[PDB]
Amino acid sequence: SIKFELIDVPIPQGTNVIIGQAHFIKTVEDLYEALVTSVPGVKFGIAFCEASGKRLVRHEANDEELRNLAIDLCKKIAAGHVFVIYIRNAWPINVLNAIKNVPEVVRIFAATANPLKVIVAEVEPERRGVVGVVDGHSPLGVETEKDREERKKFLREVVKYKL
Amino acid sequence: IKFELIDVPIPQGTNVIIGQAHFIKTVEDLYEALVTSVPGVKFGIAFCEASGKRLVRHEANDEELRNLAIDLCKKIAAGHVFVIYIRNAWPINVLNAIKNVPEVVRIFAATANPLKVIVAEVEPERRGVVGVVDGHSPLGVETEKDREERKKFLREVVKYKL
Amino acid sequence: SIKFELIDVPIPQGTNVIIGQAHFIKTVEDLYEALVTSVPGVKFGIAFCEASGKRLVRHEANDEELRNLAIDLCKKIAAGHVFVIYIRNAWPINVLNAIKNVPEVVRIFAATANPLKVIVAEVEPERRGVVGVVDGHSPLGVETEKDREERKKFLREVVKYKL
Amino acid sequence: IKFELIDVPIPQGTNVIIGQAHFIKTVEDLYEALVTSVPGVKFGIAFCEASGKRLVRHEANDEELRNLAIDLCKKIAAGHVFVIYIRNAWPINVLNAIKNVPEVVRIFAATANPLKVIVAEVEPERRGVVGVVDGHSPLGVETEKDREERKKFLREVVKYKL
Amino acid sequence: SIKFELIDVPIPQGTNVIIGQAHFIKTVEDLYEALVTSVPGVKFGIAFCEASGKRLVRHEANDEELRNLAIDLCKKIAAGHVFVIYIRNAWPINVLNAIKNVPEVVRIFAATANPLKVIVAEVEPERRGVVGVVDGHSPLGVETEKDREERKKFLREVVKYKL
Amino acid sequence: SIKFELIDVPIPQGTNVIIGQAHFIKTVEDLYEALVTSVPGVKFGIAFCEASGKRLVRHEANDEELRNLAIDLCKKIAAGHVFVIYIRNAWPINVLNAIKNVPEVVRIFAATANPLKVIVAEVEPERRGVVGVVDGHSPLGVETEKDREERKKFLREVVKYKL
Ligand SMILES: Nc1ncnc2c1ncn2[C@@H]1O[C@H](COP(=O)(O)O)[C@@H](O)[C@H]1O
Ligand SMILES: Nc1ncnc2c1ncn2[C@@H]1O[C@H](COP(=O)(O)O)[C@@H](O)[C@H]1O
Ligand SMILES: Nc1ncnc2c1ncn2[C@@H]1O[C@H](COP(=O)(O)O)[C@@H](O)[C@H]1O
Ligand SMILES: Nc1ncnc2c1ncn2[C@@H]1O[C@H](COP(=O)(O)O)[C@@H](O)[C@H]1O
Ligand SMILES: Nc1ncnc2c1ncn2[C@@H]1O[C@H](COP(=O)(O)O)[C@@H](O)[C@H]1O
Ligand SMILES: Nc1ncnc2c1ncn2[C@@H]1O[C@H](COP(=O)(O)O)[C@@H](O)[C@H]1O
Repeated sequence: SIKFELIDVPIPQGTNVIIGQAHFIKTVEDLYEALVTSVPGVKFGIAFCEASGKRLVRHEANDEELRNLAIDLCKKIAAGHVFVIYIRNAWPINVLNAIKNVPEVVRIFAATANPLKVIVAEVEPERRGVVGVVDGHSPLGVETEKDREERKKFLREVVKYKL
Repeated sequence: IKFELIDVPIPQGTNVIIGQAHFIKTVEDLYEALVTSVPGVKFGIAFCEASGKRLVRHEANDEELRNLAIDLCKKIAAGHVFVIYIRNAWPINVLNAIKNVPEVVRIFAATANPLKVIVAEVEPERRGVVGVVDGHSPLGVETEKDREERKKFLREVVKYKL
Repeated sequence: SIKFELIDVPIPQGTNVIIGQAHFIKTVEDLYEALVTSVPGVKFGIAFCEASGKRLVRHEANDEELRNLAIDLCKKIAAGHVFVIYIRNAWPINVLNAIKNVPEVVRIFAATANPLKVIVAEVEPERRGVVGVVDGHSPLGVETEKDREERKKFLREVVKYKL
Repeated sequence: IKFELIDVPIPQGTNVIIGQAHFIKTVEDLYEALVTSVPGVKFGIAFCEASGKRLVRHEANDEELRNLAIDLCKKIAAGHVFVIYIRNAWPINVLNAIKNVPEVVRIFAATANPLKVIVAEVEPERRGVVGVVDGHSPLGVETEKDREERKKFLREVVKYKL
Repeated sequence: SIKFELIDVPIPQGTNVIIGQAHFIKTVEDLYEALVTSVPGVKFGIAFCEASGKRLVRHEANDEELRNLAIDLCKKIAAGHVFVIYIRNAWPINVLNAIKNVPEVVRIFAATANPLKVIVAEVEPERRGVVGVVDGHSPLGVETEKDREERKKFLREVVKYKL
Repeated sequence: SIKFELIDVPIPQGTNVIIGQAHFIKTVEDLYEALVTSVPGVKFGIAFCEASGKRLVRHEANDEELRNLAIDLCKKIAAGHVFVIYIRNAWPINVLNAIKNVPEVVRIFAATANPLKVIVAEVEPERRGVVGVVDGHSPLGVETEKDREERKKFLREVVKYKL
């Protein structure tokens, strides 16, 4: 029938993870390029589950810890055509549109540094796919106007992403 | 793992857009995407902050739509989900702008059809969207006559095609 | 309550399939145009599940084989606002970014020529949605340096997509 | 090489967008870009076919704007130039859609300011656009007070920013 | 002061030319990739005027005639950071959005198979820039409604780009 | 009638400049955001020639040197709706696609760190437009196979933008 499995995603402090689905072996080189040409100091590991042929986890990196995190999560999800990116010295918003526009990339499941689970379906031996993710925690309530003011201030005075 | 079905209310004249993003700036960037797309668009946006205070963050120029968006976020109750309700605009008027907001990771639905969201709860307070049910299944396959009728609809009625 | 079903996706040799979610009847015409204006000589079929009103599988094609493959998969998936595209004489990378930018298109579940299953949830009679896909097979191992050299060679000497 | 200046009329309530494209499908694709961007947009589009019959090709849902666009194409008289006049929409509502039309190669201007097009004629019937003059040169540099005033304009008046 | 020069662009039957401006040496590889990954049968030459360093016309191609056309036009325009693409077996609409989205690419001056001139300004020795182009001929008149019907028919029955 | 002027563009070592055309006052804020959200630690100045009303050079920056460079160039070009961006700690390729997709931006004339001139037409007092630019220098020759190997090596071993 269908077996659901939960995969916990380790996210060390200072990293962000991006998980998606693509196709074709060139994914690995195109994602390498999207990352290194987006932010000069970026440190990353990228791994991609080739789904046919030799069926290898394909990987590039300029940081060995991040390479191994990416590889290990691909091994655990173990679903054809999934890719995993771990990054330091850059935020997902710095690279996401580049990633969306890689022609091999078909969808992105998560971009986050929160506690994160991946929900995987195994339908037959060695046939697995991503069902969804659980990105952080459910809401505790609704923000107030003063909470709104606070987050506006955060964006303007702290991270300076807005004026 | 438990699955839950969330019914999505869609008042006449509105459309809903449901997706997933990350980072608090989501709500400001989605506000701008909408307001700069269509003059006179009316909307409510709500976004599930998934860490820290874990507050539903919201922007709107219509209070009915604000509160619909907030309600649905609370019902779905999945981290980093956003909901947009719109009036005086169609999803096609705004969707490419939304896709290109850097915080936005994925869109699950854009529609006015009867709609359900399928949510997985894996543990208390840890939920995610596993799909949507957008309207109903097919009743059959269109004929050449049906084709001619939808071609005329797009050219004579809504005038989106020549 | 919720029933999960598995739909097998036929893929004749020489074809690729792209499956996604959209909305609005204009989907069919816009995807037609996206395909035909991308690659001279592309052969395709496109079907879309209109999810209200007449609830007809809507379709366009320049190849009858591919039309019927697209229509048949839509009948089997049977989920509102899902679209299916079968292509010959073009690869998904040749058309995907065009498809992504169609304003009706909201998400793409798969683009592939691998063995492929679609996981569909039926929540009540006539109410179905796509939960995920199973694209090819789980990984057999992790790429070695030697395997990386072979992948690089393939991209440079065989398909000539990299220099 | 001779240079000519073409004055561009801009009626109150309109904006003009001038660029360069190629291939007859330009006009249909620009029509669709506009009509699917903003409900109730009013427009005229004209495009200079630069071979074959060399006819100005045009689409519109407003006759005043159609004819303005046609007139300007004739005055510029440069192969593969297009002109769009719009009402009930702003250029920012439609420009990204226009940029992404595959026939469109470049955009010279989007504005309601007084505007001139600079055209080079190299030989009879062989002309091209060499630039535009969009409004007037700067009178000075804004102060912090001026800054605060434009920030308030964008947040309190047009509400494009928070 | 400023010297204006007119460069005539040869366009052999069955080719199209794309002329633009970019920056950075990676332009040449990224444009190669944009072209070869857009249309399977595409034949092309691409040349780019490196504007500093060794200041070479940089080039890639899978067709030697087109390579030489591209190189020769770069030599004649002789303006820093200009690029030239000649293509067969594909139309500009098949590749243009990919080209626009190459991060090195800053503008496109022309995409056409019409009689074409490039207007170049030389301001000082070996300092040249593109002022504009003359793409085909000035209009002879305004199309009628029946002319409109004819071009609609062309798009629907002949090239089949619209329905 | 028409006077042509040549504006020299100062480019301190470590900076790049991007010059373009936009419209509407929101240009300044949207370009600010495009820059700051692209690369952590980017330093920039952005100036824009408001072309009606008060006709003020509008500006935003996180670095006073770069602000004044941007403002000064706008004063010298002195053409309505032109924008200038100077950046440190980021390359144009890191930000260009974001800039291209700002809805106010209509065209980009240059992105470079080379010697650069802007050609401005003055058609009457206070009425100026950008005609073109002269980005670096004319080519000295055509790339040999040996030169191509060196270019490839540079991209793979030095800047690591290609594999
Ligand atoms: N300054 C920032 N810039 C860009 N993205 C951020 C920033 N801070 C947090 N994020 C992203 O937004 C998510 C939620 O924010 P946080 O409140 O830090 O848990 C993080 O997991 C990051 O993926
Ligand atoms: N005129 C229109 N323009 C754009 N989108 C539309 C229009 N009419 C319907 N839609 C969208 O397409 C979906 C299906 O349409 P309907 O067949 O009218 O139920 C709706 O729920 C809307 O999201
Ligand atoms: N030469 C190619 N160009 C583009 N896409 C390809 C190519 N070869 C394979 N693919 C795609 O990548 C997927 C996996 O490749 P394969 O290893 O050939 O089974 C296929 O299912 C195709 O969708
Ligand atoms: N069937 C076509 N598909 C795509 N582009 C075309 C086609 N025919 C012509 N073009 C382009 O449109 C331009 C003008 O068309 P023509 O009427 O063939 O001179 C040509 O120079 C080509 O660049
Ligand atoms: N509210 C607005 N929304 C979008 N664009 C605008 C708006 N107001 C003015 N513009 C554009 O910006 C240009 C400069 O504005 P103004 O200062 O009002 O002359 C105009 O010619 C319009 O093209
Ligand atoms: N490492 C790099 N990454 C990105 N862009 C660069 C890099 N090096 C040079 N550039 C850009 O390409 C242009 C020409 O390069 P150069 O050969 O270094 O003078 C410069 O003016 C920069 O704008």
